[PDB]
Amino acid sequence: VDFERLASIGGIKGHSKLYKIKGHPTTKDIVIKLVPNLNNLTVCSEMSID
Amino acid sequence: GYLNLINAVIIPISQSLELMRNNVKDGTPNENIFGAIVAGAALGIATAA
Ligand SMILES: *[C@@H]1O[C@H](CO[C@@H]2O[C@@H](C)[C@@H](O)[C@@H](O)[C@@H]2O)[C@@H](O[C@@H]2O[C@H](CO)[C@@H](O[C@@H]3O[C@H](CO)[C@@H](O)[C@H](O)[C@@H]3O)[C@H](O)[C@H]2NC(C)=O)[C@H](O)[C@H]1NC(C)=O
Ligand SMILES: *[C@@H]1O[C@H](CO)[C@@H](O)[C@H](O)[C@H]1NC(C)=O
Repeated sequence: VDFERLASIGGIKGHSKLYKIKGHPTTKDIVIKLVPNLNNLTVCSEMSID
Repeated sequence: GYLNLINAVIIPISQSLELMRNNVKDGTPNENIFGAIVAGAALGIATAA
């Protein structure tokens, strides 16, 4: 690409950056519990869990 | 004496196996399988097995 005639047409050469994209597919596994565990609330909770 | 006798036949197998691990390198050029990769110069002459 010629920047002199591109400056004549009205374009100015900006910054130059890289394309350091994607990578190794190393994995990991987690557990998502949904029901919260109440232990102090054994006195007054009724059956609102149901 | 038993230890001195077995140390002559314990060490070079260990050296050979760590050289086998040194011939391989966990690398990945571009969209590779992210593994294998051995150097052709560091292995010399070898078969498929
Ligand atoms: C098996 O590989 C290990 C690890 O070295 C890595 O793999 C090699 C195949 C090369 O690609 C290395 O660039 C790469 O790091 C080798 O162990 C290394 O041995 C060298 C000597 O051969 C050690 O260097 C010494 O380190 C200290 C510096 O204070 C001084 O005693 C010496 O001046 C000398 O430089 C080096 O520390 C050591 N470890 C690492 C992590 O590089 C190993 O030699 C190689 N092959 C065999 C046959 O065992
Ligand atoms: C509240 O729960 C915690 C954690 O299980 C326990 O240590 C504590 O004794 C409980 N307190 C009461 C008042 O039940």
